[PDB]
Amino acid sequence: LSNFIAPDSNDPRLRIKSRYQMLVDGKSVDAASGSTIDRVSPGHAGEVVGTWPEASADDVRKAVAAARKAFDAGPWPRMSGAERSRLMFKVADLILARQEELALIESLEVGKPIAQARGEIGFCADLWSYAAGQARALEGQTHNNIGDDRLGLVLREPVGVVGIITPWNFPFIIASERVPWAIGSGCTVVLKPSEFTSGTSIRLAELAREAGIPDGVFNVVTGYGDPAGQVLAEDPNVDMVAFTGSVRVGTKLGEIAARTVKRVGLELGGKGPQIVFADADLDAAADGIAYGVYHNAGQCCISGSRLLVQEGIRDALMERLLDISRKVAFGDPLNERTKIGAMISEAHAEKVHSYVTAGITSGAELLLGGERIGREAGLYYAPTVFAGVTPDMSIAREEIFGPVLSTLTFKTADEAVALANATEFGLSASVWSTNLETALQTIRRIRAGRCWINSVIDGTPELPIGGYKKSGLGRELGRYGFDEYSQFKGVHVTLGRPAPWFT
Amino acid sequence: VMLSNFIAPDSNDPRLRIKSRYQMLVDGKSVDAASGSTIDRVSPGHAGEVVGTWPEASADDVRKAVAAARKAFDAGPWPRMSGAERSRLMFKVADLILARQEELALIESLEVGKPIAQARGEIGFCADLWSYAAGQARALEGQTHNNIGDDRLGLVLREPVGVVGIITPWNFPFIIASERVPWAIGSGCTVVLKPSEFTSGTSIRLAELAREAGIPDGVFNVVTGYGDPAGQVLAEDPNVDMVAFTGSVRVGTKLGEIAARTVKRVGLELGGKGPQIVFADADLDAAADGIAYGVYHNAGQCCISGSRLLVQEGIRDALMERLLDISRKVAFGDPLNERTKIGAMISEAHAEKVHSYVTAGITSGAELLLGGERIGREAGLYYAPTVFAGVTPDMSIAREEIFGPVLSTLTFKTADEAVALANATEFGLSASVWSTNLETALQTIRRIRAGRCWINSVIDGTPELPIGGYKKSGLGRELGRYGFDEYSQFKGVHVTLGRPAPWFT
Amino acid sequence: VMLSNFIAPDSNDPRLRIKSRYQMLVDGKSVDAASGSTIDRVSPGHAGEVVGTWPEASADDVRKAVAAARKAFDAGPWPRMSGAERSRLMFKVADLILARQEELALIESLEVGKPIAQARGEIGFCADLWSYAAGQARALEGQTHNNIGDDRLGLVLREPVGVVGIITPWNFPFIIASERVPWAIGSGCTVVLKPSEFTSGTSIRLAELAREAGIPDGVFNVVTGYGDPAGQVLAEDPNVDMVAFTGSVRVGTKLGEIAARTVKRVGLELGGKGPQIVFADADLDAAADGIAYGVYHNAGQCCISGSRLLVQEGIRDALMERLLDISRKVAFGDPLNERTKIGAMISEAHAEKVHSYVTAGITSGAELLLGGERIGREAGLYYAPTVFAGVTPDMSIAREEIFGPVLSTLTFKTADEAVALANATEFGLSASVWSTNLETALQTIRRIRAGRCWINSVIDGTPELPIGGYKKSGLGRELGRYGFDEYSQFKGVHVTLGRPAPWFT
Amino acid sequence: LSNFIAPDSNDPRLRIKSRYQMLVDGKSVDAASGSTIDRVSPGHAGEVVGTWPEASADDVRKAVAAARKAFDAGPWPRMSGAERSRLMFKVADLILARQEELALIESLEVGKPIAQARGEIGFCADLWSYAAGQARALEGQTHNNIGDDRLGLVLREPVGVVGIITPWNFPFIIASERVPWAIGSGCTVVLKPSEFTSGTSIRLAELAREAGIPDGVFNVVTGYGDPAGQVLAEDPNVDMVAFTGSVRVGTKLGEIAARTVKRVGLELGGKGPQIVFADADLDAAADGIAYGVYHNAGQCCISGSRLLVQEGIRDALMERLLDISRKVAFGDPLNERTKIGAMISEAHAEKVHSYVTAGITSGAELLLGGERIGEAGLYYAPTVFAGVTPDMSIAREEIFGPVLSTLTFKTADEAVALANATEFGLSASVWSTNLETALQTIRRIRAGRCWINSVIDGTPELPIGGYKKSGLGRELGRYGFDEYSQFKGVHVTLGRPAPWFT
Ligand SMILES: [Ca+2]
Repeated sequence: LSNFIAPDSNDPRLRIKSRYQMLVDGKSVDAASGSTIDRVSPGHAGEVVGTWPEASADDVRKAVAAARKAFDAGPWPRMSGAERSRLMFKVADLILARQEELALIESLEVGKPIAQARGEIGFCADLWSYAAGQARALEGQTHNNIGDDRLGLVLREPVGVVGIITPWNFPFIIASERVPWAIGSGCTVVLKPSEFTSGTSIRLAELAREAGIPDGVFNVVTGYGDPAGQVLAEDPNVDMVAFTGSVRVGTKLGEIAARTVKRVGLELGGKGPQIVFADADLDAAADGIAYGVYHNAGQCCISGSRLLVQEGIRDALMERLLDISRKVAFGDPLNERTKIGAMISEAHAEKVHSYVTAGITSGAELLLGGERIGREAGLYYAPTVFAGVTPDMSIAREEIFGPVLSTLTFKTADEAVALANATEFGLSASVWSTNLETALQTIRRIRAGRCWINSVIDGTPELPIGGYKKSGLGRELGRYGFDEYSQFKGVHVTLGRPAPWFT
Repeated sequence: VMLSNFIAPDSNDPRLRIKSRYQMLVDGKSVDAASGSTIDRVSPGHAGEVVGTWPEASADDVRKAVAAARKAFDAGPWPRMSGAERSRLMFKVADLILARQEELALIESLEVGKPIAQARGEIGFCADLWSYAAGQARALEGQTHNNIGDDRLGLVLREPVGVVGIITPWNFPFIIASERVPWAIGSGCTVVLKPSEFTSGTSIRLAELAREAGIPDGVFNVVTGYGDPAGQVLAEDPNVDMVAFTGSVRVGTKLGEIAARTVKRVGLELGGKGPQIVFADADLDAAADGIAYGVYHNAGQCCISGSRLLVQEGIRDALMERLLDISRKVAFGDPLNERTKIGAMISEAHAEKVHSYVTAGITSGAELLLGGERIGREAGLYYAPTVFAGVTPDMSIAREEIFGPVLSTLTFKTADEAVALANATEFGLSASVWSTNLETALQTIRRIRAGRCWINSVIDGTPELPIGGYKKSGLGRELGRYGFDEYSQFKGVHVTLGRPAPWFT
Repeated sequence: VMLSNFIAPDSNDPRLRIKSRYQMLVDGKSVDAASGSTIDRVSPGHAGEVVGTWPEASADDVRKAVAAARKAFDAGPWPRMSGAERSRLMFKVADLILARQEELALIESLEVGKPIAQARGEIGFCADLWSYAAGQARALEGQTHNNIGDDRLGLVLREPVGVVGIITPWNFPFIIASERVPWAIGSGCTVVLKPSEFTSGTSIRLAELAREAGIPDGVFNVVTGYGDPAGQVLAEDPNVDMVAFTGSVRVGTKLGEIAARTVKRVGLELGGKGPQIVFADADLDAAADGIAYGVYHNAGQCCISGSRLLVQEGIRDALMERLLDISRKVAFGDPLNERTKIGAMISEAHAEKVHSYVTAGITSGAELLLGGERIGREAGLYYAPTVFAGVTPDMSIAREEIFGPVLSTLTFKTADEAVALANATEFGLSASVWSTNLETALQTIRRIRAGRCWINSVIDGTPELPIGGYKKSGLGRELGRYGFDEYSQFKGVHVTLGRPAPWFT
Repeated sequence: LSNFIAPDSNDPRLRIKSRYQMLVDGKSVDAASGSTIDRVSPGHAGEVVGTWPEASADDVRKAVAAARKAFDAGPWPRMSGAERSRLMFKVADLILARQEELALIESLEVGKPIAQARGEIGFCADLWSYAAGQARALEGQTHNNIGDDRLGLVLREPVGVVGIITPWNFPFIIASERVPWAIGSGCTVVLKPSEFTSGTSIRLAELAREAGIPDGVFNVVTGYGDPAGQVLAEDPNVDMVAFTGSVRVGTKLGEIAARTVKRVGLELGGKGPQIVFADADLDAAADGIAYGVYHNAGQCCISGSRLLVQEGIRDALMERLLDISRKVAFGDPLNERTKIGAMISEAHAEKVHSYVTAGITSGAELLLGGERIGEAGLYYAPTVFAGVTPDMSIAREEIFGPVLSTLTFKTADEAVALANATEFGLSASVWSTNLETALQTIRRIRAGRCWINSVIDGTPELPIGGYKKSGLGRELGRYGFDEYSQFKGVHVTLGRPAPWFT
């Protein structure tokens, strides 16, 4: 393919073969067993780019005890909001001081284009900064009007020990969307990144240490899903599990956590529509459609995976979309020109292709792609577009998590809302229209937590994120995330004595 | 042994003659179960008197109620009405509650075994819960962010959760329905309310009041029956968006587990083992009254009960003396008597469970100072006011929720010890601190891990403030402005006015 | 000329028989001025009909009212009541407003010259204002700061400002009282209400309804009289904490300067020159109706009037044709007729001033398309619906607030031009944008410097949202949650539990 | 008096004069006329330590014009919250980087002990940091429940151009309590510091320039009260005046501002009481009373200028207070050991002594101090009166010197009535270990800035301002942003409304 950029396994940066340790109670540690996991660069076949411990259940429980002691006995929850804030600002500063190093790690472990990784690192420094600024102003309420003899207080307090589990598609970003709100709320944390992508999360805990946030406030453990996931969800000393990843894994940890009334925060998958009306800015919308589906090679929960297009502009929109799709640079994650990088693993690329196969067998019309590219060099899947998709097809309903767009048409705004909502998911949606009523009413009527008008993907630390329906529980970011990691205590204070019950 | 503060029930009372029959309310219609099967409620206060009958719903009966709520949410006017419109209808329900206060109070008394004077006050409180919620429902807001770039506007829109299943317990039927329903429907939600098999009368009447007020069909449905199938159905049905459960930790955890299978939102309000901490500098007469109130309110069948007394050494004797004086005199017994302050146990199984905890406390070596037996066995279900002393944290009576009129007393020396003892529980619903000292009262209350706290008071709260638990006592916050967030979804919208900068470049 | 849309006053209407003598209300008592002097109101719709009389207060009469509010606040129970207690009393007032709706609507119609159907809708809206405020009054909060050191607790307490003097205009007497009084007394304040010399009847009735509801003596007092002495007394008296004035910029600025002499808080809601901007892509029929409504509502005697039409060149003729068709047909005249949409000028002095502006517009070279004279001169005070075209922004009719049914039309080519024209005013009260385009509707409204904005609508607002002006149109915000902050003080408390670190070593 | 630290005439830092210029539209400039004003350092022999321009009315109008253009046409208000915030954090960093330079200027110009000044500058860096964090999170409301065809928006916008006038007693702190909340809201500013104490304010504007804040966002002009005061209150291009200083000057500016409906924020004087109950921590309270009245030599609006003591701890308290009063190092502002600095001017030092003599002739009991001290420097001895009664001038009027008025009370109810018998309502402290006494007494005092078992020390997190004649509006915390914002209510109809004409 003309737009494919082949990698160069001779890149000097591939010779750095970083080895990492877990960080538990301030100390960098191996697994008791000494076992390790290697990460092979998905963009560069056979090139080992990271190794970290494979934790046992007991290794993870030690991380929990460190977080527990840090919360029960340590200074962190006792400090002022301002003191907590100053330390978190130092982490934000260190993230920028190490931007190049951190972006390289993400690119190599995830297969993320390096330019995209570099931008994500800077956005993470901004997340830490936002949260640091808000951490000191966290408040509760006074009720000075419940009777002269009484005063009502609602006090904000930390939930306690939070286990945070993060996925392979946006490792650093997801840690930075969770950890700062949790510890900023006065919580202590055990972070468990994906077995594929633990490098930047270990570095992040090491930066917090260098900052230096007290021992055991921010711990990181590494390993496969099974030990760590079960442990954090059932350990008595963990007060909350904040999970980000698939519905399948989310619901399992959710069921486990419910056994002991553990608070649960879930950010899960979706099948996000972009609705393009006939009066949209056609060039802006076409570019947004491509961005929505190809960003992170479509390995994105807020991907625009369904394109719902009004009948009258379907042809003009498809033409512009295919043109972008044929020209957009994909391949080598280390090339500064690359816009779309590698699939995370062979099993995942296989999953994506199997949906492309089901699409074809369903009768949907393949317009572009639908095959692996540069198979010898690494894991790459072609930009893929289906037309003629109907709502019943498995490709219109299930989350593919690859660069695969399903196109459906509609005639009226009412039909478009009905199609957008005919999903068990409810994470994201975009509406493209220049019409005040169409844009606002459509967005108001779609059951999705993360919405956009005349845009896609790009958000701000200032606004809350989360899903409706099966795409999640709770709300992160903005001021909302602090409520996720806080308990609220209602206090009825009687000054003097109450009226007696026994007369 | 007969106690002179026991008010014997009168089998003769005319109010027992009325054998009230009730129907479910689904999509505006009063309906029997498909099967025609019913459950009777015998008054716990008055042996053998049936005082209520209602349908035994099947799973399909419940799914039909879910379907009605689903339709009212997806196609009906309720979530598309203005907050003001919803608010006016909810005020009309509040006014109807007041209008029917004596009728409602009598039902609650007969079905729960609640003293009639307490039930009367509760019904008044419920009208107030409805009024508070109605006034707040129209003011519910989200946020604008007008500072995220000239080309962009940030919106956070508040919307309803959708269809909410609400399961309420036997101890405060009308109150808990009034703490949940108005916040859920005020947020634009529609509801299927499932009250306890023992105590469905006032909850059916509440749904009939909403219909009488003009609330659209399917917004507020009520089904009746045993714990299951309703519990399972609400937790598993794909058309239910959220389950709001109030009851035991045991049942709550199980419904939570089921609900998690489909990523269902869950609100839980569960049991506790609430401590009241009395310092040496407390107002002794007020504290002693508060201790009695704390444990005997609702016959101790109360999630926020003061079931543990933690008393500073050496006000111990002076507090105990006052507590025992009150406990000897306080009127318990016949729910229909206006003088009764403490009523009946909900059921024979429950009364045996309470007595089993008492016997366990004895075998543990705790000192029984008062009570510890059934009273008027032939007349109804009554348990004497009971006080244990010399309880140590390891005993089952110090740890487990008894849910009877049974106090466990433990002493401490220092504030720090009081805090450690208070937090030495898997529960965290409620706590009270009694002290005249600024630093002790406030630092102690700040350090206790419980969601519902009191200083120099106990039990009585306000619609204005949030309620909920820490640890195993609950998930989420109800009441005040908080309850509306429990029944809302928040939608974050990034609005580009014009066009974004192109990605392909 | 006789217009066929003019409804001539019917002097045989039996409602014109009603004579009404009102008294001031101070410290719970209905009272005359010490002098016995009174002021009559002649109906502006019906020549020679005397429809109300009320006292002409002396400076000393007003100080007595101030002293009653002072006593009510300093010693009486109102500010010490719970929010819930105040709320219940305010809901009773809202209920009374509805119970007396027809009575109140008639008073407003007769005294103001307001069409009876409009007056009736306003009274209903006022009942909703009182209900909204009553709902919110009980939930008012401050903040806790639990994160400023383990040894400290931060509290922000909300408290009432105290005694508030409220001065209201003749154009919307009941509405403005109802947008101010409930927010003030709901905050725990006590008030002295001073309505216009022309229109005191509904305001005295409102104070009488508060008394009837059981609001404590001295919480809500009303005095009547000319602009001064009342205005000067309220703005200079040491026992007044705040003046909330609504009326002309000239009077507000003067009261503002006087009040500043003693650091007295001031809320001002003043006049405007509000534009409606109609873009080529607007819904033309809707925009045309909204233009008519914007300028003719209350006979244009309205601070939020759309007194300037800024219309995009391409649709100027189509919009004008629709606007003039409505303007030829719309019923104006007899305020007592149910068909009337536009009523009387408030006074002969006001009608002359309105005509003075129209004559100035003609001399400036503006094109008179419609109206521009008095109608039914013998029967009452009526001014014809009036439209000017070809208005340029240097003309006195583009710049000054006319306060009659007189529209000034100017054209523009681009949104940027429309914004600059809209903002080329010293005023900043209201503005409307009509457009079907997302970007131009929202970007235009974000760029216009006015506090009360509308898209694709005009005039009609909600109690839920705040109101007030930019620039010379006002100071402060009323309504929604904002009005409570206007009548509250916030007390920041740094609480040290135990001992701070010593300053002296 | 052996607690006096005599000023060292030879300290070299007294010889290092500094000259400053105004800063307008990013440019450092002298007055059009070239005229300047000097400042003599009040703790020392007539040593000139600062000079800055004497502005004309036209100079101030140009500063307003620069702010106006910066707001109407420049990037500042159109920037995201995040972008403004990043620039404000850079100013916070610069303040810390220049801490010692700034502390010395404040010490030299106002007569403030250098250890106090050091802490103050540190605190100002924190004020800027807090404000910078909060600026990006400012929000309005959506009302999504006012009918299916409608959407309510409340949009927060900047008020526009703000004139900020600051006093001689805390020049850097008050600039740092106002400017960051104003520019953080999207506003542009013209700062006018006192003629006595312009040095740190000019440096602050230059730090903002150095940080990269756009030209015209933060301007600083210097000179006497007028013409700057009049111009800021009268210029139609100014949208708001934020004034801090005396009731007398505040009320006059407020009157002028009212003539054109100009928004005004006022932070004025006080007569703050500290209430000490019999159950208070005696040692902490005694130390608190001394702090309260002697901080900044009593030249403080939040001074505990009245002591209200419960009969029966009166004598044990008075003993502790006098012991402290006699040992506390006062004098040379340049000494690291000094706790109490110099008076501001000769005219002010004399005003303080005049109140002291008027307190003597009223019948009050002088227990300590009451004398001017020095020949080279303006100073006043720690002064404690007993037996003061509500009606005496020293009980009613703001002295603004290190002069305590002591009154006794029997009950909490009398303590409250005594605390509230003032036209002021800026601050109050309550000392008690009793839950009900501490909280009910604080709830009943009509004052905006309150303390329990503490005095003086506050946080950026919490709002400040006065009741009664002590001010209008609320600064700091989240409240200060509302002071510099306008709120725009929008009823948005999607599609079309129901027609009026049917
Ligand atoms: Ca007549």
